[PDB]
Parts: sequence; C-alpha cells; structure tokens
Amino acid sequence: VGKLNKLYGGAKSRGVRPYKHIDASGSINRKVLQALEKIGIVEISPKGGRRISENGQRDLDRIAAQTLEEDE
Amino acid sequence: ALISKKRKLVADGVFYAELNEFFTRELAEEGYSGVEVRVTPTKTEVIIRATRTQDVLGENGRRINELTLLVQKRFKYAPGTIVLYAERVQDRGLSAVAQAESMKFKLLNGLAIRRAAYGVVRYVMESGAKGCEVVVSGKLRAARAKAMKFADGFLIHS
Amino acid sequence: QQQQIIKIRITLTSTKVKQLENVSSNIVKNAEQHNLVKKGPVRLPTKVLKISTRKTPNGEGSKTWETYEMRIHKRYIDLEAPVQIVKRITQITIEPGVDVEVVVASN
Amino acid sequence: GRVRTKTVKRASKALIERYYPKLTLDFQTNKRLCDEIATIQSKRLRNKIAGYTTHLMKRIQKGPVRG
Amino acid sequence: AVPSVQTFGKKKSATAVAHVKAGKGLIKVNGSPITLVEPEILRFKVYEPLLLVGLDKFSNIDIRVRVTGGGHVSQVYAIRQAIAKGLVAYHQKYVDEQSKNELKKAFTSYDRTLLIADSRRPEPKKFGGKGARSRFQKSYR
Amino acid sequence: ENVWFSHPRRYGKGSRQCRVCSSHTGLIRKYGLNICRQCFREKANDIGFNKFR
RNA sequence: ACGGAAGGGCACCACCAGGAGUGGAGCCUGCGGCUUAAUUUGACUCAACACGGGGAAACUCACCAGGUCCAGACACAAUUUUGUGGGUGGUGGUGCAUGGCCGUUCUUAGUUGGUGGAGUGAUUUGUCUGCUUAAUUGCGAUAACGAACGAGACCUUAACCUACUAAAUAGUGGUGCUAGCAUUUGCUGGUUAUCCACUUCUUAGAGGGACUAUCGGUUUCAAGCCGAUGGAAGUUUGAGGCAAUAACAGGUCUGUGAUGCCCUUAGACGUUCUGGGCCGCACGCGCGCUACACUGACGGAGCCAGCGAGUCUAACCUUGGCCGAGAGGUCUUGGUAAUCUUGUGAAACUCCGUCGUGCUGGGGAUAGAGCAUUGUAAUUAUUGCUCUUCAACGAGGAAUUCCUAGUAAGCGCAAGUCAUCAGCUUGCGUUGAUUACGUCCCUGCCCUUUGUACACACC
Repeated sequence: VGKLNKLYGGAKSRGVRPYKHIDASGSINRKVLQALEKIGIVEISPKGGRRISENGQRDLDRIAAQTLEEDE
Repeated sequence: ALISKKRKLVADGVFYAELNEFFTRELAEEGYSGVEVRVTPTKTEVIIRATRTQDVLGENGRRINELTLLVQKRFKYAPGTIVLYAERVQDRGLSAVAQAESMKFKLLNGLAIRRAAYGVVRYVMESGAKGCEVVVSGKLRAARAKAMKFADGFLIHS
Repeated sequence: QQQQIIKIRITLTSTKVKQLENVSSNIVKNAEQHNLVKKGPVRLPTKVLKISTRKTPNGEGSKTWETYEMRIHKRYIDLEAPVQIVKRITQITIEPGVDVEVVVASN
Repeated sequence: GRVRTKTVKRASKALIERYYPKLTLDFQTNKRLCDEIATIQSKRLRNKIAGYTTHLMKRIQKGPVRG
Repeated sequence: AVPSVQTFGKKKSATAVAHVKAGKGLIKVNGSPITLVEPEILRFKVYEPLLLVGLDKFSNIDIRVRVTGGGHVSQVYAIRQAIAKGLVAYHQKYVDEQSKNELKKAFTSYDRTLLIADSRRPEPKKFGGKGARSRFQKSYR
Repeated sequence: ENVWFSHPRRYGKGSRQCRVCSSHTGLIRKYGLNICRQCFREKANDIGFNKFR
C-alpha cells in the first residue's frame, strides 16, 4: 500500500507554484484492503506483503479463460 | 563513542590540514620542511627532521617541554610512542622548500639589492638548481604597488 | 575441529603510508619469522563508495580550484594462512582503523 | 583540424634515417615496433603515433618524399 | 576440490547459463509467454525485427532465457534485436544462403540504430564532478 | 556585579556565532565546523587535490 | 592606439533561414525618493541588477527603547572613585598610508631571449610573398641559424577484455520441495556460520582502439574534399580541465593585530542587555512562471537514473500496522549503518463511457471559517489540509535573450541552501525532432598595408 498510494498519487498546484506529485489517500486504501481481507480474497503473507487466496486463484486460472473465450 | 563507518575515514583531512597550517604560520624559524615519519612495527616511533638541528635541540627543554607533552596530552596515548630526539640527517638542503627557507633568511637578514641576489644565485648554483623563477609584489619604495620578477633558466609556463 | 581453518577474510585497509607499510611489513615479517607459506599480497582497485560532505553552494564565476579526492588503499592477501594467525594479525599492532569483514571464504 | 605538426616529423625523420629497412606497411608492426624503438610516456601519444604510422605508410605508398 | 564450474555465459548486459532447451518452435518457457505485451506505442517497432524479415521464422529456434539484471527498458530494447541477430545470422546453418545474403545486403543500407543490439553496460563514475552538458557548480571569492 | 548581562542562547542564529575570526558567513553546521568560506581556503589539504579534469 | 581607409579570416554572447520567449494580472532583487529610531552596507556597460550563501522571526539585527552600564595598568584632591597621556575601543574607515584571492585582455591567437647581421641609435631579421582550417598548423623559399610556451606539454570522457589462484548485501544450472497450475522442473525459503564456487552487473588497475585507407579528381602532392564507412570511437577522441605572454587607480583596508594613518577607558569609538523593524510604498527597470484548451477528469500498467545526513550528549529515526476528509498521531524497527528511515523507486504519457469553450470548466501572486505540524516564539497570514463568487489574460506593441547527437524545447524528481520557509544551480528521465552549413550586411574579434597634429594613447 505504501507504493499503491504513491502510484495512485497525482499532481497538485500550490497557487503560483509548479505542480507537484503528491501521494493519494491511505485511509481508503487500508479500508478496502481490510475489507477484502475479511472477505477472504487477499491475505497477509509472511516476510511482508500480501498474497492471493484460493478463491482468487480459482478466479485467475480457469474461469478467466472461460470468460474471455465467451466474450471473444 | 567517536567512531563512524565511512565518514571520519574521509573527514580526517581537516586534522592534518590544521597541523600543516599551524606548522606553516608558527613553525617557520626552525625551517619546517616535512615530517619524515617512520612507524616501524613493534616500536611505534614518530620522529622529526630539521634543517636547524642545533636550534631544535636548543638549551634542552624550552621547546621540548611543549613538544613532548602537547602531542600526548591531546589524545592520551600511553607513553613511549611519540618520541622527540633529533640526529644528524643527510640531504636536508635538496628541496625547493629548502631554497625557499634559504631565500627567506637571505631576505630577512637585510642585505642590499645586489648582494642578496648574487648570494642566492650562487647558493642555488652550488645546490645544483639550474633554474629559478621568482616574483615579489608590494614595493621597496613608498608608492602605489610594484611587481618585480626574475627568471633564470626557462620553465614551462605552467 | 581442533586447529580449525574457517578463513575469516582479513580485509587490509589503510589510509596513510606510515600505517600501510606498518601493517604490510608486520604481516610479512610475521610470516618470515614463523615460516608461513610463501604467498604475498597485491593491491586492488580500492572499494570506494561515494560519500562526502560538500560545501560548494552556488555556481558563479570561473574555476580556480582543486579536486576532492582520497584513496583508502584497501588491499588484500592471496595466501593460505591459518585463521589463528589471521586473528593474531588483528591482535598485534593495535591501531584503531583496520577493519576485518567476517567472511568464511578462503579463495 | 586534420593537419599535421612537426612533433611527429622530428621523430619520423630520425627513425627512418636510423632504420630504413624497418617500417613495414601494417599498423601493428609499425606501432609495436616504434613504441620500443622510441620510449613513449603517453597513451595519447601512442594512439597519435599509431595514426601517424598510418599516415606514414600512406606517404610511403605515395612514394618519394621531397627532402 | 571438485572441478565444478558454473557454465557462465555472456549476454547484452547480464549473465546467462549455457544450456539451451531445444524445441518445436515453442516461444515460451513452460509457464509463461513473453511476446503477448500489447503496448499501444512500440507495436510496429517490435514487428520490425520480424514482420519485415519473415512472419513466423520460428520453426527451428526458441528463446530459453531467465536472467535478472540490466534493466526493463534495456530488456525491451535488447531482446528483440538479439533474436533478430539470432534469426538472421545464427540461422546461417539453417536458413537459405541467398536469402540471408539478401537480408544482410538489405540491412547494410538499414543500419540506422534499428538493427543494433544494446551493448550498454553499467559503469560507476568518480566523486568530484557531476556535469554532463551544462556547466559545473563553483562559487566566487 | 552585573545581573542583566545574561541572555537566552541555546539555538538559532543568535546563539551560535562563528569561531573563525568573528566572520560574517558560514551557516553550515557540518560536523560542527561552522567554518567560513575564506576559511575553507585557509584550510590547506582538505579538498582532495588532483588535476586531470 | 585609432581610422566614419583598403584587403584577408572567424563568432546562433552577429544573421537572407526561422523557433522558445521577456517587455502583457504579477512578484521574489538593488537603485533614488517619502520615509519611522533604523527601514544597514559594497558596485554602476557585451565586464552590477536571483550578486556578496543576501530564500535574514531578539548581539553577523549595524536602529532605537537608554535608567544601558564603570567593568582600564601607571604621579594624584582623603571603587584612579568625575580629569590626565591612552591598555586596543577600531568591531568608524578608503584597493588611494598594504599584499592576497577572483574577473577583463582568452567566441581568439600570440609571446621571449643567444648568435648572425642592417639601422655608424631608437628598433628590425629571426616572428613569412602565397596556399588550407579549432590554432605560430604543413609546403615553400629566402640574414638566416638553431630553442621553450597558448594547442602540441598531461589525464577523466562516451555504447570495453571468455581478463584480474580480487569480498555472504547486485544471481543464474544441479536446484532443499513446490505454499501459484502442485504430473506443462525456470522460480517463490537461495530451510538466518542458512545448495556450494565466483563476478557475469555493486569495488575498477593494466596493456590495448579509428588512421582519410584499399579508390579517383579537385594544390605540381606538400598541404586538404567526397562517397562502400568501416563502431568500446569518420565531428582529431563528442564533453572537460592549464587564468602563456604582460597590464587593469577593477570587488575584497569592513578580508586573519595587513598599510609613514584622524581619537578615546567612565559620557569605554556603546563590550553587553527587555524586545522588536531590517518584506512599509506615490514609481520603473531584471532572470523565474500559474492560463488565454474540448489539452479538465475517473480506471489501470506507465517506476528504465549514482545523487544525501545520523544521538555521543539532543531530533535522523520505520519499510509495514492502525485512526482520520486530510497537516497528521503510536510499535519489533536506525547510533556506528553497502547494513537501518535506503532493499531512494523521477514524473503528467495511449484509452473509452460521460459531462463537456468560456470570460464558466482556464486557473487562484486575490478574501473568509475550522483541522495541526518544525520553531520559546508562526504577530506584519513560515507552513499543508475541507469549503466558499472569481477580478487574470483571448497568446501581450516599440525594443531585447538562447538555439545545430546524448540536438534547443514542454514535463517531474535527486542534492546544496534546511529547525521550518523554492520560482536559485547540477544530473536524469518521457519525445528525443528543427529553420540553418553560407555570410561579413548589423554586431564585435584577429593578420597585412597606409596616415595621424593621439601617446593619462579619438571620452
């Protein structure tokens, strides 16, 4: 999330000054991350970081191929 | 504490810089040339060579009382590692800084315009320096400003 | 084992010649007086990580200046000596400033 | 810019007067022979006299020199 | 003790292992393709090493590499030219001789930094000077 | 005998003055030096001298 | 030296050729003025005005509030106690009672003797009639001969070695099984003296490349032009550094007690102290940008660059967790750190559903309410955050700056200045593209001739 809010940052003006890149919100990022943690898609992995749970792994491999073969 | 990884190992320049400027702006009458330090293993010995060995010996204590105690009271070495005994050493007068001390003495003793001149050129000849170039700013008379100069033997410029 | 050979890499690092000649003459005379294997050292392209505290704020005028440069003469020894004498080289000739990286690697 | 100087000639005339049967046409035989005929204390002088040996074999295959 | 060597091999700006996996034109390594990228900028630039040279031209060559080093921009701007050299030059054992001769003669008048592999290597610079194009940073007095 | 010659001096430009010559520059606290610009030139051998570039 | 005389040769701080602009709402900078006790001072041309760290919140703040305060050694009328010549009080002061350091002559090459002679001296030959440029660079003849310096005298450069019996932070086969599919072995921890060796990228020391050569003419080849261009280099090897010759009433006497200098210690030539102005504007000058679009927006990959500090007696201290609309607030984690805030991650780029060009979406140097940070200190808003009508220009005249491979130019980050206060400089990135290869027409700069009543030398 420390890089997610950065990558979602944007340009802001300090009046008669140039535009500076500034980080995005952290509150909503933490809240949606916790929401999906409670739902059980994302999961906190060892050594620092998040991994994908088995519902998301099943959504990744087979049904993605099925959905794209349907809509293509 | 007084320890850092790769900061003081490079910032140590200021110490011997202060040492060098102090030796230049105070240790001038002795003819301070350079510290021929030789740290032998199993016997840490820090010596000094002088072109006026009679003067750095002196009356046995007036210079030594400061010279042996100030180099130790500052950093608190154990005794017997920064030792001050001066001996007869060769090739003391074979350097540009030695010619600089010689012409300093020849300028300070107060000879006339030609006597110091042929004296210094005979001395640099007998030392074997085949060329010199010197400039003196300021003045001899009481006027605005002057810059005298003479160069014997042609040098690359610069 | 008894009389272990783990070969902690002794990292010869000096700044001045008075200490460089001191430690190099020390280790080679030690090898000479207790008859170590005849394998001597050579220098290196020194391990310079660029760090310094510059004090040149603003760029006006022309350059009548020097170069900020310094050589930490980090050298090494290509030999097969015991870890015992590798440790005793650090024990004797006490001068704070010589670093020894704990590295279990002989060659 | 693409002009020559007397600094190469003062060595060139001497080395050919010394070693007429030397100066084979090839660049490395010129260079690795001249560097040990004449001591050089500069890598840029080494590269420049390499180039000048190329100029020299060009002048030799041009033919007789005026002097 | 044992003469165990790691088969060190060279690449554009990184290391490699010298054990190639032969195949039947499978441009992948067993769990992931690379070529499906869809950048929306460099599409014709990546089609240039292949579309002008021959459409498939992979019936007798695969790329089997895993290296961590160099850079991503160097990777995108190097691997395509690398396999271009592999398919135009290393294929001299396989491709038609007159075809590759025609190709080299066609590219002699095309060497305009489009068929040049990135031979860049990282290099450190020394502390004391920073300028590249503008002037340095010095004070008066 | 004076009571009012003290004054708060702990931080800021009013507390710390130069030590070089009662100089008028050098607001640089690098390694506690606070040394002047003419003073950096009075310093002899701290530049790391060598000339090729 | 000059020439408003002639010839020859160069410069995108000169342009038939144009592009990016200032001068337009505007300020950060000093001037002169009103100035309050002060709004402290230096300098006036391509050679100051974003310069003197000068982007100043209580001694570099020099100005007052003034009851400031007696705090020197040495004859004195009976804490030298009012007064003495002056211990320093110069911290009142000039580049003009002194040097030193930088700049100008250095967008263009010129400099010096010793011999030989000529000038019955100043001086001249050497230092050049032509012929080519980044050059006194090569041919060539000569009162010429043989010698150093500016380039040549040196090294860092830019896409460099199957290379160095060099190091566990940058990694590769076999892999220690697979936790993503676990049968389609690359991998997830390299099972915390951790699957071993080492550099093949973190640390760079050597010798080595490219030279107009193999072609022909453009000089008689003795210079030099082309294209097959040959790549660690066809522009000398792109960009960088030697202040060479000898001078400047040039910035530094207020820079370190640096100069034959005017005066004092009780009313100190004010050392210090309660604080605050040092950003006040009727005015113009100068480098720096926020817009004058369907180019304003959601969603995402767009992230490929070394840059810099750390208690050692006071503030650098979390990558991650948690609360918040957000300044922000607390913990294994960082004082000897390639090691921890640092595993530095530099930014808007194409897209379609929709609103949507207008003085309205194009924005905020303008004014108001609340949320808190660094600093005793946020007063004459230091600063970021939630909201509120936008005045501001329809691309700004006369005049004036930069511009030919990492091509100017639009854009954002790293470092110095920083406790907090960038529009100030260097390096990178995204696109990496011109309108130019000739000129002396304006501007200046070097060589030759010529005249001069100038030589503190056309002010």
